[PDB]
Amino acid sequence: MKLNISYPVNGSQKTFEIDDEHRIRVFFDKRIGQEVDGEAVGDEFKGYVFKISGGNDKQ
Amino acid sequence: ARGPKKHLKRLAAPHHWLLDKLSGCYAPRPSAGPHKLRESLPLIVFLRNRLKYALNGREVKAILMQRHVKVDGKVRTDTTYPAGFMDVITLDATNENFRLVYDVKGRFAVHRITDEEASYKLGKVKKVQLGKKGVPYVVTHDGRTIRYPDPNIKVNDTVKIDLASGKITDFIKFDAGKLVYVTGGRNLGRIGTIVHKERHDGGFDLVHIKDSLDNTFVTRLNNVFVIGEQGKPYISLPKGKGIKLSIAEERDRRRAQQGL
Amino acid sequence: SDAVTIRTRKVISNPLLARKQFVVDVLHPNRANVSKDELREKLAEVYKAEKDAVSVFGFRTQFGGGKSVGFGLVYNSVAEAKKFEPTYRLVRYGLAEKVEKASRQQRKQKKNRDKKIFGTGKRLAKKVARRNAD
RNA sequence: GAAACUGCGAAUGGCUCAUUAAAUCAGUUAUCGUUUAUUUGAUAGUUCCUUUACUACAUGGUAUAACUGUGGUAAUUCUAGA
RNA sequence: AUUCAUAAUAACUUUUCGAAUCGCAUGGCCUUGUGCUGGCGAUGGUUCAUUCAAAUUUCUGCCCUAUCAACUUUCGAUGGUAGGAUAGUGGCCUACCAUGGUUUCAACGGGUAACGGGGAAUAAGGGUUCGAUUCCGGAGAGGGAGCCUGAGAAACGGCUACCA
Ligand SMILES: [Mg+2]
Ligand SMILES: [Mg+2]
Ligand SMILES: [Mg+2]
Ligand SMILES: [Mg+2]
Ligand SMILES: [Mg+2]
Ligand SMILES: [Mg+2]
Ligand SMILES: [Mg+2]
Ligand SMILES: [Mg+2]
Ligand SMILES: [Mg+2]
Ligand SMILES: [Mg+2]
Ligand SMILES: [Mg+2]
Ligand SMILES: [Mg+2]
Ligand SMILES: [Mg+2]
Ligand SMILES: [Mg+2]
Ligand SMILES: [Mg+2]
Ligand SMILES: [Mg+2]
Ligand SMILES: [Mg+2]
Ligand SMILES: [Mg+2]
Ligand SMILES: [Mg+2]
Ligand SMILES: [Mg+2]
Ligand SMILES: [Mg+2]
Repeated sequence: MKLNISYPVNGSQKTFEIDDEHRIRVFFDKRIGQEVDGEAVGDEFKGYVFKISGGNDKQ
Repeated sequence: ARGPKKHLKRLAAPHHWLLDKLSGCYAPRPSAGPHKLRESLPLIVFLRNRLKYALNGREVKAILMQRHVKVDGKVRTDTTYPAGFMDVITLDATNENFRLVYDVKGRFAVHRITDEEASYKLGKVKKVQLGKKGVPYVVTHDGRTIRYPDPNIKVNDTVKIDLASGKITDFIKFDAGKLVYVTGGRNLGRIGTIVHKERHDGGFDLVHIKDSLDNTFVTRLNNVFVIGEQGKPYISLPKGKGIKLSIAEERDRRRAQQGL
Repeated sequence: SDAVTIRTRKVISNPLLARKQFVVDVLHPNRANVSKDELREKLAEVYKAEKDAVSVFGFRTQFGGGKSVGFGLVYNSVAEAKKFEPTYRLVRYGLAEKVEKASRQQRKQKKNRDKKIFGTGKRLAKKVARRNAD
């Protein structure tokens, strides 16, 4: 799925495409608001914490 | 039907306006105001259908938005503003003053009045109540409220009103034998004194009226507007002086003035 | 071209619209109705105000030939005509340009298309430009 | 001066005659039985506080559209995160 | 005609309103503070009045029908008390209580290829027949119900649900 990541300290944004259901799997059952550590998703994201804010499904 | 109605089908217009049958479909609908819908004369009507100053309705807005016309002292810029009986219409340019007052056929007559008389008016007091904080007020037929009237002033008396100021400057009691203008009914327009009042507790006093031709008729109280003394009116009357002639008498007048 | 004769009846000096207004009653023997340009060109040289502040219309010519009756206006200035005259009239004369536009229902259709958009639009141009990849 | 916010209007108008037989409607009443945007005319010296070490009145608070920018869906006057 | 308008006392209130707004002009005044004053009119604001309304409402007046004679209270029918609800009266609704209400002067029921009225057609008169339809009133937006906004809608070129 596609990730829509914003750094709201810099008011920046850019999207990331994650394939591999194993890396994707970290977000499952996590809600909106819940925090998510980064390394799981990518080795770039190590250190980073993500807040889940929303998104869109297919359709 | 869901809300305030906002149009007026020509034909449902009051007749004393003398609008034509065709040429259109609607008549102007009198805005809310000092005078009731059906006993009013919208500015549009006066500026175009009587005075012939405008040809269009479009030119009535044009005349008005330059603040040419002013009613009862104040300017007024509503095309269909409800002018009414006793009100005073003024054109500063053209140096012209008017009072709205009835025919003998029940219509609003074009009546030129002098610049001084053009600065006051008469009001039938319609109710006199004690208002909040103990202040007594009167209310006149054109919906003015006037605080602190004369204690002697009661309902049905007429009242002389400054205009330049809000205040009353004189009043006339509803008595046996006082000049009366009839405002409603068939005898709309007739003028004459008062012979006596029928009482009828619980609905519609009757006022027996005689004019200066020893002719007599009756109306509901409601329709009687005191305006002075036998002789002394407190405003100028239109030519005819509210006397009403038979169709014969009117025929003979009109065919007496015949030789060019 | 046969004397004619322009008569003006029922006349009202109308300050609150800056003009004199009147009936125009034209006798025209042996001349089938006179025309409006002639009537402003002439009435000008009567009411001392010059053509392009004289307005004229109404006008149907009488049954059986001879006469036409219309209506006339003469403004105190050309500044005043150009502002108190109906704009189609100024067009007839040559004092205003017929700024013609889209069909009345072409306009309506543009209004209704425009209702489908919320905001300026150009946001929607770029976003819909991305589509050209999916 | 686009967009957008705010205000007002969209309850008028136009159409039709399915329902409806004491209903509607007409003429005539009543409100000492109520609501009433608007128009018009009136109408407001009082707001704080155990009432000297005193309160923003020379005027107090953010949170949002439009917008910028990152997006989703075959698809609508769909709309999400920043 | 009133327990009316208006006022007075004791308190009450998740305290209503009592201008943190906008446009033109820039002027007076002396103790010289950018002091203190100050013009015309916009928009707003509480209460009362007025105007445009609305909602109920009194009296009388509808076509055919007895092969419709009794009808009304199931699960309000008719009245009384109190409340609740409403903008407000009222069985409008609820609780208690009573047994009332309409009818051959045709109730009740059925039919209507019935919206009502201003009116139309037919010309001795008396009548007979018609009015979906230019104006007034009412009702509806495929059918039913519900409701949001709002002064005003049970709104349909508004929403919600079910049915088609
Ligand atoms: Mg109007
Ligand atoms: Mg009464
Ligand atoms: Mg258009
Ligand atoms: Mg737009
Ligand atoms: Mg309608
Ligand atoms: Mg907040
Ligand atoms: Mg009281
Ligand atoms: Mg100064
Ligand atoms: Mg049978
Ligand atoms: Mg009861
Ligand atoms: Mg019983
Ligand atoms: Mg019978
Ligand atoms: Mg039917
Ligand atoms: Mg019928
Ligand atoms: Mg009909
Ligand atoms: Mg039918
Ligand atoms: Mg409806
Ligand atoms: Mg259909
Ligand atoms: Mg059913
Ligand atoms: Mg509906
Ligand atoms: Mg509609």
